[PDB]
Amino acid sequence: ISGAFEYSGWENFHRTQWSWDKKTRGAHLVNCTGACPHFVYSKDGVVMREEQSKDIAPMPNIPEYNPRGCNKGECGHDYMYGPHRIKYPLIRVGERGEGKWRRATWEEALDMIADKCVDTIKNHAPDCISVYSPVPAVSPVSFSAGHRFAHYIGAHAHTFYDWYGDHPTGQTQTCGVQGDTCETADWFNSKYIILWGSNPTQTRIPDAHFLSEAQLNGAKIVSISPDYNSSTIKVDKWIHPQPGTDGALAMAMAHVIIKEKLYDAHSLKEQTDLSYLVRSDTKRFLREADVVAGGSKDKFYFWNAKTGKPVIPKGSWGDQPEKKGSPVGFLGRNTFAFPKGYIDLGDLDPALEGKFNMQLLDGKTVEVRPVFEILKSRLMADNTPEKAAKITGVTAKAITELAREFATAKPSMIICGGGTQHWYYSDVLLRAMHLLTALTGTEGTNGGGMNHYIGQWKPAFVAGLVALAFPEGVNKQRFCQTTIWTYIHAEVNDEIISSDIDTEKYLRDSITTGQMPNMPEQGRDPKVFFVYRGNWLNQAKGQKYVLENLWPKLELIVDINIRMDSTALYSDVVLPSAHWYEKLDLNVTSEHSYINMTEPAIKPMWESKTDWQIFLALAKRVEMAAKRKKYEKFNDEKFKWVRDLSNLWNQMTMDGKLAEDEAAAQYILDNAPQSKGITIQMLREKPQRFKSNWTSPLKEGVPYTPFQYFVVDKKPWPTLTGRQQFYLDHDTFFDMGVELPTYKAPIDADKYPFRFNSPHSRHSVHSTFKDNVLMLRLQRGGPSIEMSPLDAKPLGIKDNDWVEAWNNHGKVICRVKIRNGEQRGRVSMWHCPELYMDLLTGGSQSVCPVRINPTNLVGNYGHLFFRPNYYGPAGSQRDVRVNVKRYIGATPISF
Amino acid sequence: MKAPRRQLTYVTDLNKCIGCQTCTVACKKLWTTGPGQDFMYWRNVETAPGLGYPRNWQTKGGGYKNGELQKGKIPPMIDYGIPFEFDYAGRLFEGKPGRVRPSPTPRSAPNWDEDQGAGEYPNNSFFYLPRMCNHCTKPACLEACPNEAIYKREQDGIVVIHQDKCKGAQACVQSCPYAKPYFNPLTNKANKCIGCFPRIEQGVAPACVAQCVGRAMHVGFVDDVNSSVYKLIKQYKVALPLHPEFGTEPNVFYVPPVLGPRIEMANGEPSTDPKIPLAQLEGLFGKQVRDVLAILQSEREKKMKGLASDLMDVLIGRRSTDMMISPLT
Ligand SMILES: Nc1nc2c(c(=O)[nH]1)N[C@@H](/C(S)=C(/S)[C@H](O)COP(=O)(O)OP(=O)(O)OC[C@H]1O[C@@H](n3cnc4c(=O)[nH]c(N)nc43)[C@H](O)[C@@H]1O)C=N2
Ligand SMILES: Nc1nc2c(c(=O)[nH]1)N[C@H]1C(S)=C(S)[C@@H](COP(=O)(O)OP(=O)(O)OC[C@H]3O[C@@H](n4cnc5c(=O)[nH]c(N)nc54)[C@H](O)[C@@H]3O)O[C@H]1N2
Ligand code: SF4
Ligand code: SF4
Ligand code: SF4
Ligand code: SF4
Ligand code: F3S
Ligand SMILES: O=S([O-])[O-]
Ligand SMILES: O=[Se]([O-])O
Ligand SMILES: [Mo]
Ligand code: NA
Ligand code: NA
Ligand code: NA
Ligand SMILES: [Zn+2]
Repeated sequence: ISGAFEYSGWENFHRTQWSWDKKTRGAHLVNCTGACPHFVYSKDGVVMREEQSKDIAPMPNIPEYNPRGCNKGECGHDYMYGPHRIKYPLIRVGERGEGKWRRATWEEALDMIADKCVDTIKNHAPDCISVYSPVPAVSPVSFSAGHRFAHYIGAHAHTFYDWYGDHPTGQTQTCGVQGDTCETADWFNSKYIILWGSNPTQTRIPDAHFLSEAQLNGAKIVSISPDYNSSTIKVDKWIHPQPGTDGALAMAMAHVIIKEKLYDAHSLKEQTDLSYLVRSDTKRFLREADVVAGGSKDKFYFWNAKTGKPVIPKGSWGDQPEKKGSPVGFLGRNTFAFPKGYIDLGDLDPALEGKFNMQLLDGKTVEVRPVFEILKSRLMADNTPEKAAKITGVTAKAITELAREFATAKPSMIICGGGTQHWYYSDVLLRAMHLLTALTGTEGTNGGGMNHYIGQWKPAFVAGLVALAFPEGVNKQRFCQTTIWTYIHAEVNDEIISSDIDTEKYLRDSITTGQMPNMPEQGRDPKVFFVYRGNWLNQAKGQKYVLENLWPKLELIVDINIRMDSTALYSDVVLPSAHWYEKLDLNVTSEHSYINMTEPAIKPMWESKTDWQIFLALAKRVEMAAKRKKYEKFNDEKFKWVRDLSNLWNQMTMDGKLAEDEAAAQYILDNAPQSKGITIQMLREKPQRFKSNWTSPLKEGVPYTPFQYFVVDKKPWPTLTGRQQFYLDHDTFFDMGVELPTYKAPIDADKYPFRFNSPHSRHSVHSTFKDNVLMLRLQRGGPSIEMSPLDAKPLGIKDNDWVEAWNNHGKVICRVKIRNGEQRGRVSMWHCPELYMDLLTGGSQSVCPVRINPTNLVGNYGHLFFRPNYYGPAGSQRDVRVNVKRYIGATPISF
Repeated sequence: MKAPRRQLTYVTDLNKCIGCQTCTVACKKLWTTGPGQDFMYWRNVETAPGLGYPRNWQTKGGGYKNGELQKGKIPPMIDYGIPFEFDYAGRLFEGKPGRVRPSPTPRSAPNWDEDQGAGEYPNNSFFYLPRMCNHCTKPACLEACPNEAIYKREQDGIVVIHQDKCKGAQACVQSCPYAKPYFNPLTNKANKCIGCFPRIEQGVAPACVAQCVGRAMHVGFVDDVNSSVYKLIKQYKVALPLHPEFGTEPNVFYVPPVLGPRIEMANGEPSTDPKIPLAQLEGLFGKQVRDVLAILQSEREKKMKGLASDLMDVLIGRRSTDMMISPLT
């Protein structure tokens, strides 16, 4: 006898359902910040399902990262077989957006694109061609293909970090870096976490367990959010301010902390600019130039209280190192070149309070005060709990208690996100959050610091990526700043009258002084637009301006995609890209310190090709086109570069070395310190941890936490002052009233009564998975907009009624969800459903303009200069207001 | 009957479930992608309070009353939700105008009232309730089947509807008070959760446990005194079956939520009461809920004072294999 039970044989039906003959490693190459390791299961050449591989190496004493994953991810293969797939190259035959196509061969498709690219260069300028492809960390090889293409032919690239509103503008202002953040495992080390405009139950799904686990291990957590969001059901305290008033909350906490002396004086003195001296007459930093013949305008003073004399602090912009290192993309300047110990306080005792007199070069005498003194005075006057209570609607008692708890628990940390980052004045608000961290001394400590989370912006091996995408150098590459590019070319109306904020003058002056780029040059129109790995039209702010003004300037729009998204639907040529499980690519994120990847489980389906292969194939047809059109080589005076189009393919592939996807992936690993040593084979078997990281040591068994090279190794902060700089004495900052952190009320230029909120949903990754049938079945079959019952009832609106939301920019009609946890006075629409989904007109971007805060255009003040994705205007959208009413063309009954 | 030699047992930590539906998706793409199964969610996750899936299932009837088998209702299809369907081809590829609307007109769906719950701002409250078949020690479904198509596995206590023995009598659908057997109108068979026995047989955790992203699921055999399920159920006694008064004696247990902010008073100040009403939890899990919460709050407070709490360590689950049969596959 078998030793088998009565019904065992029949049960073979179900065991057969869980079987496979091949198992391969997969990843989901979308902007979600998961970078979740996965296995892909195929049987008889068909992908059957995926499942978390759960094989990230644990660290001692803290929860493992495993399993990660999420609801989109476990149905990711739906986009292999679903009704959305691009199978063949498509050329448009009706009007843009109609979905009227004809199938073309690759030859005809790529030749059309090649003909147009050569003509455009020949007849106009190379910079009238552009490629948009965001978030290289998501899929560095695929990102590098279009970028390398553009790099050799002279097309310009775009920015994404700031365009999306995710670049932490205030942190760059404060710390002189592009950005950095702890990996989420470090949350487990904190005793006190403030979730500040962040909804990780829905927007950090694979990492959220660390939060509830921290709480069970004894941590306290605070949620700060206008609506009672999904995250908030598990926190210990919920604070609910008026939208965009968080600045007042934070400054009042600063006030309490300072007035009650709950702060780390030693830290303030060593690591910030709060001791640096300000002239009472010009309200600028006292500088060495003011006092000494031939003195630096980039060196400063503090008052040393143990010697009763002024002293020049070490490490500011004017202090040069030793040996000078190479520029490091995510730093204002390479302050790593300085020696360890360099800005150690030693036995210095910088004053934080008092007035002092000093004698100028010209002999006359000026009163000076330290920044902290000015800050303290202004806070005592303007940012009491009682005043902030009136503004935010948070009680004065609550604000005080939050303040004391934040400053007493150690470590404490702030976790901020879209809710606080996507506002016009988010730069000043993050400066304020960084002021709170600085005051409590927790920057650079495990479980501490100001930690921002948004999208998949950070690729730790960034030099290996720059090697593959921009091999002749970043300084020999055209970049626009996409927020500016959209604003100008879509001829946006921001509704901000010049006499309030002269956006036009700032923008124009920033460009003609070369602080910010403007592409194309000489006022030419953009003519050719490559879009892939981002749904740029669907997600674009000022969308109605874009469709009406920018889109028709474009002679050719090319979308390369796995699926027909809205951008592709509105394009001229659509090319079929291989699914994530039919391609090879790396996949990384800032949330965890490990290198993920995907590999082919089956050959690319239909006539689809991998992104690397597509731009390689294009390169040949462009060679051919260039020969036909007798335009093979041309001068490019901007870079003193004679380009040879007849050798584009060899340029693309480094004379054939990088013609396979895997060589391109390995080329990346080989060319960064964070990854050199790692092979594709290793990664194929198991996720590997990065060898090193950015602004801290990466230590065995310990979660990364940023900025330790400054906080611990006492290297200077890459700022003008060499510290965490809270005083920015540039003209544009005085103009806006933001030389110091302080409260800036939101833009009310939309003269409509509801604030328009557009947060991210658990049910999609941006536009991707919006149209997934299963995801839609776990909702109400289409896009949604949320209203408080207190606003819906007087308007005659019922749950699931159609509703109409509009302002001067546009209009959207969407079914409503009435939710008690929503705050009255605002509506929330889960961002950017696809245009073709269940909407009677428009989309979430129809009611959003593009707006540019002047402080984000400053490009001539130390660490504030333009570098793509380092600094630039944020595409904010949370200041938007709209009106709402019941749509009456269709009022179905319920049952 | 014949009691099983071992009993597969689940513990769901309502302190940790983030309602991401990952488990709902994983189960569907593994076992219910077949004909007639589009409306079936063997594993689902509902907002509490709410209608649940199917709508008002908690008053459908079934289970036992003083030992007497009950015959409840058979939910109509609209209480499950007609699975929405879409014509993407026409709009994206065929030049048809008009939005890709859902058919039918949306009126109901398994997760229709997500995050709505109960109470007026600023005391709105809800949490997530994952559900599955409870592989009951007293399975109502199994007794009700006039064809003896439903059996309880001797080796692991998993309850299974034998698809060849099943003739579509639907007594089981009437009698399960959890509404977890689903009548397949195409095949004329009942379908339900198979406790992932093929994975269990290979020493792999069920998919809704192994793939749980919030790290809220525990599985094991309750006879293993070193399992997290024995620890939560028998030792610390902080995990309760859902609706015990149904009399089926579930083998899926819940750790009730103790995490959560306080009721906000009219002056804006915190009360001592939680936003989640005790009365709501007692409704779900009966009169033990108060004492379980006191234990959970007491142990969490030790961790807050930097003291040791082994119960908290169990819920934390720093290693997955401390929570579950190995999830690796
Ligand atoms: N009011 C409001 N507005 C907002 C926001 C808000 O919060 N409120 N949020 C922002 C933010 S923060 C972001 S990150 C954008 O939504 C990101 O959109 P994105 O186009 O990159 O993702 P998406 O997923 O939509 O597009 C990904 C596209 O790339 C396809 N794809 C995915 N993988 C590949 C691939 O491997 N190769 C190729 N060639 N294509 C691939 C994908 O199908 C989709 O079309 C922006 N607007
Ligand atoms: N499942 C899923 N996860 C995602 C994404 C996705 O598309 N799907 N997108 C990823 C990316 S790229 C983004 S940028 C992030 C965004 O995700 P988050 O960083 O979490 O930010 P939001 O979703 O915009 O809103 C966060 C919360 O803050 C609230 N809040 C809104 N306005 C304000 C305010 O003025 N003040 C305060 N204190 N709170 C406010 C919102 O109502 C909301 O509850 O998520 C990433 N994670
Ligand atoms: S989609 Fe993003 S989050 Fe969801 S599983 Fe794939 S990678 Fe992880
Ligand atoms: S996966 Fe785990 S956490 Fe997400 S819903 Fe299912 S049970 Fe709750
Ligand atoms: S839950 Fe319903 S179906 Fe599963 S065993 Fe108990 S009674 Fe039978
Ligand atoms: S145990 Fe297996 S079958 Fe039962 S619900 Fe969880 S996944 Fe679906
Ligand atoms: S009662 Fe029995 S016959 Fe099938 S429909 Fe239910 S298992
Ligand atoms: O695997 S299924 O989607 O054909
Ligand atoms: O890459 Se982030 O701006 O989503
Ligand atoms: Mo983002
Ligand atoms: Na032309
Ligand atoms: Na689908
Ligand atoms: Na249609
Ligand atoms: Zn499938």
